[PDB]
Amino acid sequence: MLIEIHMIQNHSPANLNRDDLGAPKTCYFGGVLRSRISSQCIKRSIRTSNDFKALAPDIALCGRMTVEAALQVAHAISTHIARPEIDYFVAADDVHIGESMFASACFYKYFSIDWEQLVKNLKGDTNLAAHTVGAFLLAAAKTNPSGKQNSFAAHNYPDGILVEFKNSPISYANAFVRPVSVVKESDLVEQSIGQLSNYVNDIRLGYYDEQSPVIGFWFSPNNRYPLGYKHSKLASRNIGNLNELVGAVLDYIGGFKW
Amino acid sequence: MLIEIHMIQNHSPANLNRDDLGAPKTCYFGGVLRSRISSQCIKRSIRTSNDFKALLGGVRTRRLADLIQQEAGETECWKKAQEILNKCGFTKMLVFMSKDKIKDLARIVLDNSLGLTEAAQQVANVIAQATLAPDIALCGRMLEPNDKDKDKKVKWSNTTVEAALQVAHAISTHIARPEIDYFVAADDVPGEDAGAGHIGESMFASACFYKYFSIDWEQLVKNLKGDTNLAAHTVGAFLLAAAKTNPSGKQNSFAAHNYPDGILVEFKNSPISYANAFVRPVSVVKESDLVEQSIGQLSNYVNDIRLGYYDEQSPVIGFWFSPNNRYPLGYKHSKLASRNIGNLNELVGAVLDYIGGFKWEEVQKS
Amino acid sequence: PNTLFLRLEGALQSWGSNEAKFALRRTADAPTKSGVLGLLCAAMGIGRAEAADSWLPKLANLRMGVRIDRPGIRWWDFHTVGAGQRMTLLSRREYLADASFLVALQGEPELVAKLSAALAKPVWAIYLGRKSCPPSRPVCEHPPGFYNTLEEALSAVPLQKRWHNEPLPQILPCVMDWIPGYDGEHAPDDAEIHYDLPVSFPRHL
RNA sequence: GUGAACCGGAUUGCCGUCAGGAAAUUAGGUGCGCUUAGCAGUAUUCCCCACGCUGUGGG
Repeated sequence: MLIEIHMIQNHSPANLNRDDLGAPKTCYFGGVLRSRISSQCIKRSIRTSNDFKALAPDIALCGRMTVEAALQVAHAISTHIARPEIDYFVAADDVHIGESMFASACFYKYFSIDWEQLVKNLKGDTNLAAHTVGAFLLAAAKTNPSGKQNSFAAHNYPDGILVEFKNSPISYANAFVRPVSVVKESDLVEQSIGQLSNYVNDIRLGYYDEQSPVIGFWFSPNNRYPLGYKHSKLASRNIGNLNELVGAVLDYIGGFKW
Repeated sequence: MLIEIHMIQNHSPANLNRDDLGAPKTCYFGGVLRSRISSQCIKRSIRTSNDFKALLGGVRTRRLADLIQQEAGETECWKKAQEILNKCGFTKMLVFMSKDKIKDLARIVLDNSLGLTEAAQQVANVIAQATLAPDIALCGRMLEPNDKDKDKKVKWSNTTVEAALQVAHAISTHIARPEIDYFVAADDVPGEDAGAGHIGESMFASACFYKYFSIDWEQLVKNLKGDTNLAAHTVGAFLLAAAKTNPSGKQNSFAAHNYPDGILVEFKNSPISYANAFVRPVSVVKESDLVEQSIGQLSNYVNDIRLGYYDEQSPVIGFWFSPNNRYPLGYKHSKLASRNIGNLNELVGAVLDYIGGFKWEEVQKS
Repeated sequence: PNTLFLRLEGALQSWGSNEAKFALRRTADAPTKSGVLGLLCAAMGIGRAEAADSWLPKLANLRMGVRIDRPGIRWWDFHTVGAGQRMTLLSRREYLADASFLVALQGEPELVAKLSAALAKPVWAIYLGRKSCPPSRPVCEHPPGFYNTLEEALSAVPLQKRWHNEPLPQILPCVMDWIPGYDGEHAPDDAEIHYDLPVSFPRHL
């Protein structure tokens, strides 16, 4: 089976990843410039952390040197236009001007784990696989990339975690095909969830038949920026707790708990 | 465990940090312009504060030669001493180490009649071993020598010190409103004078700043070795200084010595910030003011985070400090904090008691 | 049904070229048959050692047809390897940004139908050349049909835009394999060779 | 399982010292809101119910 996880976030003025020349890395999509984060940072930010460490466990998830790992991750992107800035600093003597660059943007995270692959890689063990599923969920939710923390303490928590069980692996990058601007009645985050929710609002009416529908468990911080900002039932259940979300996922698939 | 400190402060028209062209620093958050004060400015103002003076035992500078020269009656420690200096591998780069070590060990090694390489290596080991200071533990250190123009025989040891404090750039809770001041300079004696006048342009702004501090207790304790009373004293003095110190910018022209109207202290196991509550700029309405609206938005964000991520195996508590209980966070019904205080000394006391059996007077001895 | 239609769409994708022997990895301007066949081998659930045994030639014998809806952008990334561990290795990886492709494979009807059925639910994961490029549009979005020529099969599929406005390219890039035709008929002046013929999972011709 | 899988550009930084926008000014000269009426000497009081061929009771 496929367990798709999606994530929308906003970040403070910082430099979470810079290139060889000292600039925040960029990309191209939606016809405009987009600030970026690598996948090889977000992986190994999830990994080798003191939080993730909770038949060799986690090696089935993350292989090393025909292991056939069952953890797949997408690439980060922006949800609007990028804006670079330059900081001018001097050094005192207590007894020359440089330049440092920073930007603020909205980014995305994706996770997907193959349950059958995880169980088979455990020599038939399924309870250990379920425990690994819970551990990965908790660690990914409770970790951030290790960027310039001591100067730019950018530690915003994710503003959305969406869980699906589609038959085919598909990412929702086609929501922000247009830049997301600001109006007097809204901010970035409230516009970000709505247009991603617009993608779920479409498609389902003119795509895969209801004979084999797709369910999901939604997670949001205290039901703010609600997935489906209306009375629509696009989400089977909206959850405001991480442990409750893990328990719901465990109940649906394997049947288990925490 | 990890100590967190949040602040909500309002400032009078001032220019505390400025860029190359002479304008207050600005940034972009949420698609709207915001004022900012740099983190380096805050760190420097805290480091040289009157409340941090008892724990100021380190120097970062490039005049290492003039320090040894002052610790000698013989005037023959100037040159070649600057060559012991100019060979450990130093282009007049700024060096950081404990002050108490240089004025003894550099004098005891430099003044002896020995070889250049041996003395240089001894001083290099002295510098790489001089980490015993609170500011070095807080603001960290990296020291790299120049391998292109260094002695091929000398060798450097580990000199990387991990910092134990993270300070975020001050970010205004609302939109940025820059201003321009037109000034003239007068001549005392009357006469023909100039023409249209030497009109200058000074830029300034006023904003409500959301400040965000974080002190990691375990790393600071490890950095200060087995001693823990010294670490507790450092934490208490640092909190006091942060509460009662301001950047020393254009202060002789703008005496913006305001103190924060709200402090929230939370003890967490993972870094948490509340800067996303201001992605929507604050607009002033005829009821309430900027500070109260900012505190209300902060309370909304904190209770949202709490009713979001929560764990039973690791509970957290907080104290909300407003002077004499004038600005409540959980104003309607919510008791997000547990031991609300209207005093800052009692805030230090509660923090120290949560840390351990530390009383302030007990730790004011190291 | 003679051909099945597949879509390769996402934020990024990669189709490596023969110019990858060092830390600098490069790509091509169009998908190669080797990558498509590897995707299919993943789709039907065959390992890297079983594909070489009487499984790849059947897929290679089918005709090649690919349509490019829009051009892409190559982008250089400063990937670093082995930092803080032992084996700091440095490398550069290039990616194609804002591009999409349509996959067409003409031949036997049974093989095409089986490929579409396995594409409805691949046994393993499916991606865009690299694990760090997930698909954006469904691969089985476009059901198979009956056609005579590859050009008609590729031009029958319409072009879908993203919003009401936006400029469109006036050239629709399409790529096909060179049909031998009658016995003989040496290759023309404008004949191109790619080192992308899968023989094993590496060996290419 | 795709010229692919296993993959962190990382650590180090006060823009600081100085400044009167100042000297001089009437918004003044012109205008009707005017013609009109019992809270009272009546000829069905808007609806409902009971008792008679007008007297009680409710809105």
